[PDB]
Order: sequence, then C-alpha cells, then structure tokens
Amino acid sequence: MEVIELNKCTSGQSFEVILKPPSDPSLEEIQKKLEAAEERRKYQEAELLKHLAE
Amino acid sequence: MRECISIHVGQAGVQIGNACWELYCLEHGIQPDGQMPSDKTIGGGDDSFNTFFSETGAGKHVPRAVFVDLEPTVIDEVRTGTYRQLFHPEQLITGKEDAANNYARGHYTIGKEIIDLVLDRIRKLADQCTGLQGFLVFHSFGGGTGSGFTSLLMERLSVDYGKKSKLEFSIYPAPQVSTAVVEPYNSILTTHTTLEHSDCAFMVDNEAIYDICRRNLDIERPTYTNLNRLISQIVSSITASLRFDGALNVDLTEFQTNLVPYPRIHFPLATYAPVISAEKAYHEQLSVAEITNACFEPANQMVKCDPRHGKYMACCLLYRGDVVPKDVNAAIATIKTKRSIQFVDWCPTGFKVGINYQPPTVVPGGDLAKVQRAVCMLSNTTAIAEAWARLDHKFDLMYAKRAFVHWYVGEGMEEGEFSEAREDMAALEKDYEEVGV
Amino acid sequence: REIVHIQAGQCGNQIGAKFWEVISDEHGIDPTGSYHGDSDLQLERINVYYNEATGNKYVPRAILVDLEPGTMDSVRSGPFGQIFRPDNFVFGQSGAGNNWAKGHYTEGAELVDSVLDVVRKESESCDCLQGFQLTHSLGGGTGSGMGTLLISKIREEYPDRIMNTFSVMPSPKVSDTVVEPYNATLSVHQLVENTDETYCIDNEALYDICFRTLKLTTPTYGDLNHLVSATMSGVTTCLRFPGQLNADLRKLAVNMVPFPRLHFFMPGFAPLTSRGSQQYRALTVPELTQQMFDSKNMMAACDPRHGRYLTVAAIFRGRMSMKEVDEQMLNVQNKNSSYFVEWIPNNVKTAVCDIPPRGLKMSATFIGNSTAIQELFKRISEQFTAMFRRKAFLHWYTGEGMDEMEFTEAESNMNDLVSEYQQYQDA
Amino acid sequence: MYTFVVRDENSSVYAEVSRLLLATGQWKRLRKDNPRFNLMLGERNRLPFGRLGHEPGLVQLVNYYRGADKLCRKASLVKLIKTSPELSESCTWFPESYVIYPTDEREVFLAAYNRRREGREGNVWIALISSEASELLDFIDEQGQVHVIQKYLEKPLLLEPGHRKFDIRSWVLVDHLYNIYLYREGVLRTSSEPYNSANFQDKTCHLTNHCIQKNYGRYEEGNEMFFEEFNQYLMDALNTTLENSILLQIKHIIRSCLMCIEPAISTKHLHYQSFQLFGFDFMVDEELKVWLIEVNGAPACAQKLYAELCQGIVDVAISSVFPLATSIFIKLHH
Ligand SMILES: Nc1nc2c(ncn2[C@@H]2O[C@H](COP(=O)(O)OP(=O)(O)OP(=O)(O)O)[C@@H](O)[C@H]2O)c(=O)[nH]1
Ligand SMILES: Nc1ncnc2c1ncn2[C@@H]1O[C@H](COP(=O)(O)OP(=O)(O)CP(=O)(O)O)[C@@H](O)[C@H]1O
Ligand SMILES: Nc1nc2c(ncn2[C@@H]2O[C@H](COP(=O)(O)OP(=O)(O)O)[C@@H](O)[C@H]2O)c(=O)[nH]1
Ligand SMILES: CCN(CC)c1ccc(NC(=O)c2cc3scnc3[nH]2)cc1
Ligand SMILES: [Ca+2]
Ligand SMILES: [Mg+2]
Ligand SMILES: [Mg+2]
Ligand code: NA
Repeated sequence: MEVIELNKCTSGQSFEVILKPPSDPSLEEIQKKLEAAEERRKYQEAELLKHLAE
Repeated sequence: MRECISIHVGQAGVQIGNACWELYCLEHGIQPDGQMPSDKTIGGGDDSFNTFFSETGAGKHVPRAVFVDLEPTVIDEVRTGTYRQLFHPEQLITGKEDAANNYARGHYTIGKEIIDLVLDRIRKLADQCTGLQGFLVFHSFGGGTGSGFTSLLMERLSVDYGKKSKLEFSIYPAPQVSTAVVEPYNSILTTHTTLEHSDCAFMVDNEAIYDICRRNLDIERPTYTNLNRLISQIVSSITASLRFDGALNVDLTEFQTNLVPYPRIHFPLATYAPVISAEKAYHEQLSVAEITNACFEPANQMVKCDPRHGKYMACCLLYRGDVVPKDVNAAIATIKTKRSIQFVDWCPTGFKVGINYQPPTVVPGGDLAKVQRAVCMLSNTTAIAEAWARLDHKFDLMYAKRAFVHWYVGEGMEEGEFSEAREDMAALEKDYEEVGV
Repeated sequence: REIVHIQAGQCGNQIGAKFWEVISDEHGIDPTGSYHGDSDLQLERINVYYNEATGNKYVPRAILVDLEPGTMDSVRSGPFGQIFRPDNFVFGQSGAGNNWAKGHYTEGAELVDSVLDVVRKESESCDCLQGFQLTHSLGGGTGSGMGTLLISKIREEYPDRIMNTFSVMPSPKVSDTVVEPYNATLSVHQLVENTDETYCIDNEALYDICFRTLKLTTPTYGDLNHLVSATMSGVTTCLRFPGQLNADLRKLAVNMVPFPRLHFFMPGFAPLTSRGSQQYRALTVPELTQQMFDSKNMMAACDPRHGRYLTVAAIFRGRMSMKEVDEQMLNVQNKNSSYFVEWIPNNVKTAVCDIPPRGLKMSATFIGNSTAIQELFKRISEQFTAMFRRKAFLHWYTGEGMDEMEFTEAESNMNDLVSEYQQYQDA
Repeated sequence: MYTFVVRDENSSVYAEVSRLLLATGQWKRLRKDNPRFNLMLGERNRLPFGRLGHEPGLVQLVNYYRGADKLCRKASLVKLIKTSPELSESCTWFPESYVIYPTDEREVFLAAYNRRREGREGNVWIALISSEASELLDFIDEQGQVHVIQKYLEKPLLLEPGHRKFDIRSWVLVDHLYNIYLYREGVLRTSSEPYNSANFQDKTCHLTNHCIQKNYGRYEEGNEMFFEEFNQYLMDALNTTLENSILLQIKHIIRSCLMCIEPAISTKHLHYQSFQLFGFDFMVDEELKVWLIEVNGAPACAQKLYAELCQGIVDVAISSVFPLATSIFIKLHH
C-alpha cells in the first residue's frame, strides 16, 4: 500500500513498501590460545619420541 | 566513497572469487588487462565501482581483493588464468600443505604460521583506502582452510579493524559435491568461533545450487564451474548496490541495518530468479510478477527450507533489468494474497526494493541465458534454521562415538571445543525458535 | 606433493616391481625412463611418484630393500629393471630366513641405517613430501620384520608425515613356512601403532579369486600379483591423475579413518581379470558396482555381511555416465543400509577418472573400512595360538634374543584390535 | 524395493500400515534413526521436517503435513476460522467459539452473552458444560491450560429408540498431490443412555466419546452405528438419506477446511512430500444441520474398518509415490 523513501537516479531507483505496521577477544587472548595448542602438539610429539626411544 | 576489500579463503572461496571478479569486470566493462575505457578519471576516482577496484597511474583497475589458500594448486590457476594481469602477486598468498579437511589444522597448526603474513598483505590494501568500510569474506564451511583459517582471520580482523564491518559468503556442505565426511565438524566449529565476528553471512547450500543447475540449466552433473558461475550471479546481485549508483544498501553497515535486527541471527536467505538455460532454444521472457512470485518457491532458494513455517524479520528485493516500482507493488500485492508471509510482531510487514535498470550480465559461452529482468530476494527468515538442524544432527551422530575426533586433538585442539561449539549452536537453534514460533 | 616408495623383502619387491611396471605404462614411461605418450594428463601429476632426472627422464622415487640379493637381482634384470635408481638398491647378504626377529632385531638392524640414508636423500629432494608407502609381506622375515623396523624409524625421523602400507597377509593356502602366523602377529602389532593406512592384501583371497573366479587350476605368485598391481594402480589413480578430487594422503586418511587404530582396509577391484586373458565385453556401470561390493572381488578374505562399513571409497575409471555411477552407488547404500554405520553420515564417497587401465575400457577400485576385517586378524590369531600354546618353533626367535613375553604382548594387542572392531559392529 | 521407518508405535493405524507394507515383500523396515528411507511414519510431537528431502537419490515421503496442527487443535482452529476470509466469523457450520487464556478474547465473548439475557434463547456452553459464565471462567483458571469456550448445541438430533446423542467421525486422506479423499465408511459414536436436557453435570449422556461409556452396547455392538444402519434409520424415520441430509454438508466442510490451509501446508513444489489421515468430528442438530466439532491430526479407526482403510492408505498415498511390480474413497473435487 504505502510507498515511501522513493529515490531515483540514472542507474535505477529504490523505495520501500509497507503493508502493515508492527504490533571480542584481545590479540594476546588469541595468541595464548594458539600457543596453548602448539605446546600440546609438542607434548604429544614428545611422548611419541619418548615412546619410540623406549 | 568508501572502499571494500574482498577476502577469498580456501579452494571454494578462491574459485568463487574468480567467478565473481570475472563477472564484475564484464559488468563494469573492465578488460582482462585491467583497462576500463569508460573511466575517464585516470589514475584514481571517486566513483562507485572504485569500491571494489583501485586504479594505477598506468590506467589499470585492480581488484581490492586478496586470495589465500594453504595449498597452491587452485590459486596457481589464478596466477596463470585469463585475469592474471588483473591481480597483483602480493594479493595471491599460497601455502605448501593444505589443512586436509581438518579445522584444527587450518586454525591452529598451519594457521599460526601464515596469519601474520595475510594480515600484512591485507594491511597493504587498507593503506590504499581513504575510508575502508570492511571486508567480504568468501569461504567454505567444509574445508580445513575455509573453516579453520577463516575463523582465525575473522578473529584478528575484529582486533585490527574493530570499527569495520565483516560480511560472509559461506558454502554450506552438501554430500552430492563432497568427498569429505568430517564437514559437519568443521562447519559447527567455524560457525561457533566466527559467529560474533560476522555482521551478516550469506549461506549457500551446494545442494540447492546443484539441483538448480540440474532442474533449470539441464546440466546432468554440475561441475564446480557450473555452480560458481551461478553463485557469482547471486553474489553480484547482492554487491551490485556497493558498485553502482543507488540509495539501498550503499554500505556494509546498511546490510546489518536492513537485514539483521538481532546480531546472532545474521543469516539472510537468498532466493534468485529466473535461472534459464542458454541452450534453451525458445524462451518466453518472464514478467516482474512471475519472477517475484518465484522468490517464494523453495526450489529457487540458496538453501532449501520452508519459510511458510517460520517468521520474517526483514526482506529486500533486488531487481536487475526492465523493472519499475509500479509493477513491483502490483506483484507484491497479488503474491501476499496467495502466499504465507508472517512477520514477527515487532517488525513492519514490508519490502525494501532496489532496482538497477541494467539487466543481469552473463558470462559469454556460459550456461545462463540473458534475461530482460531478474531478481534476488534477501529475506531473514527463521526457516533457515533448518540448515542448522540438519548440520547439528549429523554432528551429534558422529561425535557421540567421537569419530574422527582424534584428527583434531592431534593438532592441538581440545575435545572440549567440540562440545563448546555444539552448545553455541544449540543456543542459536533455540534463539531462532523463540523468534520463529 | 611427492610420495617416497619403499619395498622390502621378496614379496614386497615383486609386487612393488609390478606396481611400477603398471603405472609407468599408464604414465607413458618406458623401461628406459623416457616419456612416450599422447595425453598430458599423464604428466601434470607425475612428480608424485617420479623424480625428473637429468636428460629428460623420469626416475621412480623408489627404494628397494632386502637382506639377500636374490630377488633384487631379478628386479634389476626384470622388464623395468633399469628404470630404478641403482643407488636406491640397498641389500644385505645373510637373508632373514622367514624370521621376524632377524629382520627386526639383528640382521635388519645392521642394514636399516643404510636404507634411511637413501630415504633421506630422496625426501630432501621433495618440494613437499606428502607421505611414505611400503610394499611388503607380513609372513616372512625381511619385509615383515625389517619393514616394521623401517616404519618405526621413519616415524621417528618424520613424525608428521603420512605412513601407509600395502601389506600381504599370510595364508595356509599359499604358505612358505609354518611360522608365518608368528611373523604376522608381530607385524600387525607394529602397523596398528605406526601406520595411518594399511591395505590388507590377503593371499587367501587372492588365491580363491584366481581359482574359484578366474578358473586357474594352479595360480602362481605372478597371477596373484596381477590382482595386486591392478588394485594398487586403482587406489592411486586419483593421486596420479588430475581431476576434481584435490586430496593428498593426509586428506584421504582423515575422511577414511574415524579411529586411529582401526585403519586396516579391504581392497577390491572390478572387473576381475586373468593375466594375458583380455576382456572383450565391457561392463555396464551397474555390473561394476555390483561386483566391487560382492565378497568375491575383495582382496581381504572377509565377508562384509559379517560386519559393517565405517567408510567406503570407490574410484571408477574410464569414460562413463557419472550420473549413472551415482545412481548405482546411491542404489547399493539404499539397498543394504544395514551394512553401513548410521552414525557416520554419507560415509560412501566416489570419484571418476577418464583414463582407464590397460586392457580394460572401464574399471572400479574398492576401498572399504569394514569391521569385518576382524575375521582376518581372528584367523591369524587362531593359527598363532595353535603353535604358541605349545611354544612350537619359538627357538628360531629366542635364538635371536626375543623373549616369550613379547609374543604374549603381540598376541594381546591383536586380540584387543579384534574386540575394538567388534565394539563398533554393535553400535 | 523401497524402505521405511516407524517413529510412533502407539499408532494403531500405521502399525497396521507398516505390517501391510512388509507383506508386499517390496518394502523393508529400517531402524528409527536411519535417514536413508523412502517413507517415514513419524512421531506426533516435534517431527523433524527440516531433515527430510536432503538425502541424495531418495524420494522421501512422510505421513504428516507440516503446519496441519493449526487445524487439528481447538485453540488454533477457532483462530483459523475467524481470521480466514475463506471461512470467516460468519461461518454457518462452526459453532461460535472464543479463545480464553487463564490469569485473549474474553470481553468479546461477554458481548454475545450480555445479549443472551434476552431469555427464551438457549444458553449453554462447553469448554465442561454449564449455563453461566461465572463458574465457566472459574474452572478454566484451575487447570492452567489454554481452553476454548464454545456454544453447546442444546437441540441435537436424537436417535430412536433411546433418545440418544451421537457424533459422526469421518476419515479423510490427503495425498501428496493434495487430492482430498473421503473414506466412504464413517461411524456414529452414539450415546446409550438417553439425552437429558435438564442439567448438564451428568456428562455420560452428553459426551459421546468411546471411552467415557466404557448401558454400553445395548443397541449397537461397541456403541458404534455405521452408515448403512444410520442411513436406513433416516429413510424410515425421517424420509431422507444420509447423503442428502448430512453428507453433502460434511463433504462441504471437509473441503472448505483443507482448501483454506492448502497454500500453507502444500508440498507440491517441495523437496519432500507429505500425506496425512485426518479425523473430522461432526454434530447434527434436530433440523439436520451439520456442525463441525473438531479435527484430529492423529486419529484412530474403528475395528471393522482398520483393514479396509489402512489398505487404502497404501494404495493412493504410498503406492502412488512408490509403485509396485472400485475405490473406497470419495474424491472431493476442487
Ligand atoms: N560451490 C563450491 N563449493 C566448493 C568448491 N570447491 C570446493 N567446494 C566445497 O568445499 C568443501 C571442501 O572444502 P574446500 O574448499 O575444497 O577445502 P579448503 O577450503 O581449501 O580447505 P583444505 O582442507 O585445506 O583443502 C566441499 O564441501 C566442497 O563441496 C567450489 O568451487 N564451489
Ligand atoms: N458445541 C458442542 N455442542 C454439543 N456437543 C459438543 C460440543 N462440543 C463438543 N461436544 C460433545 O463433546 C464431546 C467431546 O468433544 P471433543 O470433540 O472436544 O472431545 P475430543 O477431544 O475427544 C475430540 P476427539 O476424541 O475426536 O480427538 C463430543 O463427542 C461431542 O459429543
Ligand atoms: N602375493 C605374493 N606373496 C608372496 C610373494 N612372495 C612371498 N609371498 C608371501 O610372503 C610370505 C613370505 O614372505 P617373503 O616376502 O618371501 O619374506 P621376505 O623376503 O624375507 O621378506 C609368504 O606368506 C608368501 O605367501 C609374492 O611374490 N607375491
Ligand atoms: C576420500 C574418498 N575417496 C574417493 C573419492 C578416496 C580416493 C582415494 C583414496 N586413496 C588412498 O587413500 C591412498 C593411496 C595411496 S598410495 C600409498 N598410500 C595410499 N593411500 C582413498 C579414498
Ligand atoms: Ca577513475
Ligand atoms: Mg584446498
Ligand atoms: Mg620367500
Ligand atoms: Na647414518
């Protein structure tokens, strides 16, 4: 029904039609996370090399 | 004028990026060597297409884009592609070994070794911006890179570009076009980590794109090339307002304003029509009413679901071609009398319409036929939560047996992050429900 | 993304030699090492298995290992004998006498460093090594004992590299000695720990196929190896040729192995063919699919109906309706969904390559991660216990320094592996 | 050789159906959680429609229409009829009803009530049955649930011999093409003890539920009269047929209700398809005017008609989609 916000130009036009009305982590926190996962890859790898050493 | 930087992550992101920038060039009359005879302001400008292109004194128009992949084979085809001259070497970043469809490997292991490099190369573009709006990030949910490294990148961009918006074009996993099994893990994991770092995300289910290519383009078995050229048309429709003159969705901030009331619920459903085969000899051109009515057929949606059994929070209609406001209102009036369109009580039942008189440009020798008028509807409906339900169910089936989990744990990730991510998705599904019923 | 190949022992070198013979033909490489093909798809992924030697020639990234010179002398005088790098021939003289201990602890220990020097020289040349592969038997001494020793030491020096094996299982139907169950049980213990993928090639199955199906009165090792080389060519097809499948060994492993220890695969192939006896009637896609899922084409003598598939992979080769391929693949699952676990969605994947193998205009290679594989280990365990309960033939091993405890341990780990497979068969 | 699953074993109707399917030897039953099915006999609560039609190479079908609850629940039914122009507030075959929420449309119900004070105009309502609002709206605050208040039909058609009340049950099957099939065999769930219009506390003679009465079995076996007898009664007693006096109205109401919600629940162009069996409950006043009482989304059948009906479901709703290697239904055309 009600057309509003009609704006026209050479490339086209835009409008709005209403029918009814209504009724982050820090840089250090990130790099601690990444490094906390790196140390665990190294622990797992260490226990592997230890196991292979036995 | 405010600039926009496009980031393509992983195989899917890169190859879709190619399809999009290919199309952009054809629309803006830019040539493979980066020349644009239309532009008279040599070496710079304040135009709308400059949102996606910067200019060199030599008259070359280069995409404000960066391609990143942890394995070089896909981006290598860009380096030696038809649009090789278009890009700058530093815009194309390649690793040595991919993430092997492992989120943890892309995020933690390999991601840590390349994240600083990528941000540096992104900063080189941001420095050439007088007023950077934000970023458009293309990636897959399924890939280890597309999921893993993207979530890490999205986190860092929220630290190094706090005030800037970030939009997503995400490829939702489909077994039809996937040799991977762990995709449900990667999707839940990257959604969880990225959710509060993304202002508006457009999901595309390969399932939907696949069947559209079979049903409407008569392609027996769609390749990625078929899928991407169709996807690029949708993306073009969504970004056209950022690259052309207009008053609807002129910046990234307006996408959040017009489509996303609630921050977490920022996954608008896209619906596109008409999709017509170029090999179709005789074709009766469709009217505004016919193509608009097609925006409410599930068979045309980027994600298969049933909006009838949900509630709308917003709805934008983006036309390209021979369209006038008159025929649109006439179409809307008719469609509502015959279709189920429920808006949440705290929203107005209406449509924000945008029209661009230039019809949809088609890739020469492509699968799509040229049409006199086309439309892309962006409706934020709670019905898209069906895609989360499917995904989360697949997740629960595998994780109950801890299947494949050892691959992730072996890369430094905690088994707890699985349950954390799944809890977030459970909350999200319930948020959709509170709004939806 | 390069792969380093290793072949140890009589069996390992003989199937390895034929493997190189087959793929060298597929990639158009002649015995001299010169390319002579028509397509260029034969080359844009040839770096995986071949080093581009000087003088415009391709040299296999292969290392030949043995504790006696006998078999390796045969390779060197074989059809594609010259193709291999002469420096990559690493051999001892004493032999292993079908003794796992000799290969793993004494005779092999003396030679293993020499082999690793060659592995190193090859690896350092790789732009980005994607993994190792080993061909060997588990029933002998060298391939079995020294092979698992090599694997252990490669994992030590390259702990973040993929390590897979093509392992020939022993069977009384095709037996060299009585101690094969001992050597096999000891080797499986190793493979469960230090490999990502093991393709179980059962000599029982290879024999049955040659006899029952192929109608060969008395099959030889050569006949048995026609099936192995064809299967190996099949599973490596998507690695060796370009396609929409962009995956290395690690990515393939991730999607196929849900649990680290349960990585023992049932290979399959269709159509089954006798060597020399060529095919005139090309199989329809329905026929390829039906055969590769049938037990009669399985290279591991296991009945998949006695278990459930965790994951399945199927590589079709040749020009065919990929639509029809899907419809037929989607048909098998939807017909027998009881034999596929329901808690791994979409666990059956497919790929197509345009280039078929020689002799066949289209084929299909089957890779199944089934719990039915436990029947294989059960069989070896029975044969093992039958002798071990009386400590029979154990003096060959204790003489090399081994203790009975190590046998008891090896026995226990394999019985655990069996119970593990049984766990998920009931899920 | 198709496959199916069962996720509601309390379903007497589809328990019979699952059995009949297996007997054809062209259908195999899978487990509850196996997604690779062609057919799904789903649950009554929170059926996962969102996970249907996403299995490649599988035509999936389900025995429930998503959104059909809006018709098969009393609160929703009243809302549906009043707000829908197709049916409207001027609905002739639906008793005037109002939605009441515990401590909404309550002050509106009084408007009609304040006029009922005229006297000489029957005034009894049901949730139970009473003649005044005070006690009516006093117990609907005592359970805690959302209840509907509806005008009680004080002059029902009464069967002879007995002076008994009765309600009619019609079974309607809607296939995947949204063809509406009325089962030719219905049933009268009758009263055994005479209808007493004096006071309405004794609800044995007013509520004609098969369970409440379990003078049971005096006239008809199981307190269930079928169309052949009931038709004969109308011919002998009232000089008319069942088809003319009642069934045309029944067919009209069934067709009107389903056509109204068709655009809301149709699976015509969906990625999965649906059918569903409905149970319409009707009521006839002394002037042979049919009234709609309610709609059942998960109806049970009469013992005699189980075999015939369930076989019908397999024929037109299942085999129509999944074929195998004069009709008991009346197609309501539109
Ligand atoms: N639509 C579309 N989807 C793609 C394309 N390429 C890959 N995909 C999807 O992406 C998912 C797999 O992730 P990829 O993008 O291939 O992998 P990645 O992002 O490079 O991450 P890696 O694991 O490191 O390789 C699958 O579900 C594919 O269907 C593409 O070109 N178009
Ligand atoms: N407005 C009305 N006037 C007269 N009788 C009515 C009535 N509403 C209901 N009834 C009587 O009350 C009985 C029960 O009503 P109702 O249909 O609500 O119960 P119900 O929940 O059992 C339906 P079903 O068992 O089929 O699911 C009906 O059999 C009918 O006899
Ligand atoms: N398929 C196949 N199996 C073999 C071959 N040679 C030996 N075997 C098997 O391997 C076992 C003997 O191992 P072998 O390779 O001879 O021991 P090694 O040389 O000391 O490593 C026996 O169980 C044989 O059945 C062969 O050429 N092909
Ligand atoms: C992921 C599903 N598919 C079919 C789409 C598939 C395809 C190929 C393989 N191949 C291998 O895993 C392998 C080849 C060699 S050579 C030495 N080790 C290996 N391992 C597995 C699965
Ligand atoms: Ca300019
Ligand atoms: Mg990749
Ligand atoms: Mg030997
Ligand atoms: Na050394």
